[PDB]
Amino acid sequence: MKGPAFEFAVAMMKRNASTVKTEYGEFTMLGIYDRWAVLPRHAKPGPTILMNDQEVGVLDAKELVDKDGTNLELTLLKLNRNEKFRDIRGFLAREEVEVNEAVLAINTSKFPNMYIPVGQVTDYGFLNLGGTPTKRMLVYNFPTRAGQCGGVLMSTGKVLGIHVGGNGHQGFSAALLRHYFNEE
Amino acid sequence: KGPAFEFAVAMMKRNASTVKTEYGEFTMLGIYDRWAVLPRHAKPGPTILMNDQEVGVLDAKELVDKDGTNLELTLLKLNRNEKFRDIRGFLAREEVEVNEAVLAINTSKFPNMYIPVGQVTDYGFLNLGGTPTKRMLVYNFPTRAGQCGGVLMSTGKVLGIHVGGNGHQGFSAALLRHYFN
Ligand SMILES: *[C@@H](CC(=O)OCC)[C@H](C[C@@H]1CCNC1=O)NC(=O)[C@@H](CC(=O)[C@@H](NC(=O)c1cc(C)on1)C(C)C)Cc1ccc(F)cc1
Ligand SMILES: *[C@@H](CC(=O)OCC)[C@H](C[C@@H]1CCNC1=O)NC(=O)[C@@H](CC(=O)[C@@H](NC(=O)c1cc(C)on1)C(C)C)Cc1ccc(F)cc1
Ligand SMILES: [Cl-]
Ligand SMILES: [Mg+2]
Ligand SMILES: [Mg+2]
Repeated sequence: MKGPAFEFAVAMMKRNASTVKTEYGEFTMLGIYDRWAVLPRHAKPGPTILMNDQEVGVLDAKELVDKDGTNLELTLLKLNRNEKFRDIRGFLAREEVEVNEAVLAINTSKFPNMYIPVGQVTDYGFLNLGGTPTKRMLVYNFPTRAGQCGGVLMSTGKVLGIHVGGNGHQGFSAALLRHYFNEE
Repeated sequence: KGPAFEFAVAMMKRNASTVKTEYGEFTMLGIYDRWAVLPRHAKPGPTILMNDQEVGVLDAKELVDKDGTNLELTLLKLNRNEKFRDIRGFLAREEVEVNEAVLAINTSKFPNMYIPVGQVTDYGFLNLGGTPTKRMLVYNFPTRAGQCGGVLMSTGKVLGIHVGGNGHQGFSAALLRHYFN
């Protein structure tokens, strides 16, 4: 609900977010640093994506799992483009973030530049999501809709995670942690 | 953009509802007492569905200027016991222009969504949906069906109500203080 959180969110989406289509559907994508970006794992990007209606090559993809192989529901993508993202790694936490007030930001054809005050975010942990055991889920209560996956969950100076699932009035993000961007 | 969003979220929580008529689903802003506003195109009947509940309409006034020109707003007096928080002090005497506005929507398609639409210009006259219409405010963003009744706001100001557009251009009817007496 906070002004500064929305101010932060809008600036973040303007600088680093895009609309991406894969063979599996349309998503919000967040650039992280250099040419590295993130999508929900179920976006299932191939060797070419559509980024703001433009064909972009994918040079590497990394589907994130924990040390025991459990799904984290995020895929990191290295893009064949010459433009670089603003390095936003400093806005990513070392561990799953909780906040009193978060904003979920969506950038797709269905929801072009929409911001939703989702209220409190709780570190929920384990969830069987779409039939897949998944960890490091953040939960929040708002009226969820199809097409919001990839939405960026934020608060002032904080990128918490990426929207990946939900049902009815409950939404879940995969926590977006800083160490995910280290080879190890 | 921050202060505009903060003002907008509080306004919607307190004064906005979702309304269904034969002509679709709308965001509806309550103004004071039992008086609310809808786009004229909503064409409310003697009853409306407000947050999924049947609510009687006691009076409906389709606003026109002194020469009968469409303003694209209908004021409705609702048969409800609850009074709206009085927000008339946030309404200007004339059409407002700002560098940064937020458009706020609350429907089943767009439940509690806020859009940074940037600059708002007093465009004036427009032939909208075939009807000559005045006091149009214009802003540039990717417009969508189901956003009518959306509340256009800036820091400490309610500017207008979304009534139309096409492609990447949206229009609000200016919400002027004198409309409410
Ligand atoms: C986003 C995907 C999308 O629409 O992109 C365009 C192709 C979508 C968002 C949810 C739909 C309804 N509300 C949402 O927030 N995500 C999905 O559809 C994932 C699957 C789910 O969310 C399931 N939900 C649950 O399992 C669930 C469990 C609980 C307690 O709450 N929800 C569906 C039954 C809706 C996609 C997905 C994610 C991860 C996977 F391993 C497989 C599939
Ligand atoms: C909201 C009402 C609704 O029922 O949802 C759509 C079915 C809707 C919003 C616009 C739809 C697309 N973009 C929008 O912002 N409003 C309308 O559909 C009105 C009609 C229009 O907006 C027309 N647009 C124009 O005439 C126009 C002209 C210019 C320069 O830019 N746009 C349509 C061609 C989209 C409803 C309306 C208003 C007044 C009337 F007299 C009749 C109908
Ligand atoms: Cl009545
Ligand atoms: Mg193909
Ligand atoms: Mg400007």
